[PDB]
Amino acid sequence: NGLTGTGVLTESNKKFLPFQQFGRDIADTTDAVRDPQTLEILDITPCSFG
Amino acid sequence: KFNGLTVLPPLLTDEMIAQYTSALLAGTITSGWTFG
Ligand SMILES: *[C@@H]1O[C@H](CO)[C@@H](O[C@@H]2O[C@H](CO)[C@@H](O)[C@H](O)[C@H]2NC(C)=O)[C@H](O)[C@H]1NC(C)=O
Repeated sequence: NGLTGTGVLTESNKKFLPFQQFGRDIADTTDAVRDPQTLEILDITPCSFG
Repeated sequence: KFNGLTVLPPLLTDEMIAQYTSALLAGTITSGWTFG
């Protein structure tokens, strides 16, 4: 829904208040997005590199 | 911790350093300055 990024999706146990869209921790690093269809919180992990 | 940068682990683990310190301490208890 307009927020683009790259990574791997997974399930998350964090709980959102009924009005937020997506969370973050620091420095504009998205860490939790909820799909509008399911209203379930997901989680984003950067793809492995090295 | 992964945003475009990496952190490398140390070559010497903590256990090896503890073992070196124990060896030094036992040596200085028993022999003194002779083992240097
Ligand atoms: C999207 O919205 C639809 C409603 O149009 C949801 O469909 C309902 O889902 C609940 C939960 O399983 C059911 O109890 C209802 O019977 C469903 N109603 C209809 C008309 O389908 C749907 O669950 C929502 N999410 C997705 C992913 O489709």
